Amino acid sequence: NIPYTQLDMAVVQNRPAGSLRRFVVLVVGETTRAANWGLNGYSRQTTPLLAARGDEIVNFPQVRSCGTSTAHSLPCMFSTFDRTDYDEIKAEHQDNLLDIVQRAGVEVTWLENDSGCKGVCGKVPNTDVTSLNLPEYCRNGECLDNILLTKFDEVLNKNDKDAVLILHTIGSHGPTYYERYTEAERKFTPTCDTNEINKCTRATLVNTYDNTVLYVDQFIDKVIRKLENRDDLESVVHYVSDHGESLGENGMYLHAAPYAIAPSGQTHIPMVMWFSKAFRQHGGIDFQCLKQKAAENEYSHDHYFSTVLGLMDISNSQTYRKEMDILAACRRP
Ligand SMILES: [Zn+2]
Ligand SMILES: [Zn+2]
Ligand SMILES: [Zn+2]
Repeated sequence: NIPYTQLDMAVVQNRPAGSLRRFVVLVVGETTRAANWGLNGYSRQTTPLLAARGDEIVNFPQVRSCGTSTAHSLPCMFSTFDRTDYDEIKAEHQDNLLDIVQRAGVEVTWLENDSGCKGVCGKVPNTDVTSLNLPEYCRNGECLDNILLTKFDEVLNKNDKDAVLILHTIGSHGPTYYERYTEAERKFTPTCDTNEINKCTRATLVNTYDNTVLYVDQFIDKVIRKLENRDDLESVVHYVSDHGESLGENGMYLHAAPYAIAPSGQTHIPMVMWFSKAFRQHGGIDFQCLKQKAAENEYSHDHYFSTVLGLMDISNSQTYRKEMDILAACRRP
């Protein structure tokens, strides 16, 4: 019974003349938390493939989520609203980040493997891959995230337009944490190989969760592998989780704790970025500047909206905020 507000009706892309195609992948993580992320100095190396890439990967050790649950964080991070002003009803009744990006002429595709896109993806091309139920990847109606990679090349090769591809993963979601990885990532043992996580010790729970992080690491790595040798493409891979998780600290499990009293495990989330050779050469970013800002500054889901607009060279936007675009402070005139 309330009015919908279309936003940013003037947007266009303003790519430099003669530009290469720009292809951006937004990996939307799930449940993975900052405190168990190798690149953040966690005592275990849960991110070996990203770590081995050294400064090719920009890591952000101080990032906070908008919510402690998926249905809160996803619409909030894709909305113009910052956490402190976010309102579910207001956000549902206006254009979101992807509606605006698509209007600007960018090819947006959403690939879903996490039980639903929470109303964010309906107006752009979207496919839920979980129903494929491939025996290689899937059991009990959930699938290992690598299933998303089976549909990646089709999006990459669809046409020559600049693109934003969202890969919405199941990541570290519990209580079936054991389903989130394979034998190749089962490095921390013993494990809790049941949904009844109360029947496991919290040490074995942490082990199992850390193995899920190894799978996140290899997933991001495989996405980078699809793009890093495409010298004719300016590609960016951005990863951020939706929220963290509690692993029995003070008797707290799972997530969705009320934001104000939520433990740091649920609000402090990992975020990384990777940039292709052509992007680094032509994209205008000062990478030493960026490395320093990533290390020193606190960021949040609030930065997501304008960072993504900035990655597509979207001009004539009223919703864009240069101060909330992570890269703008390091972007050359
Ligand atoms: Zn309504
Ligand atoms: Zn959940
Ligand atoms: Zn979630």
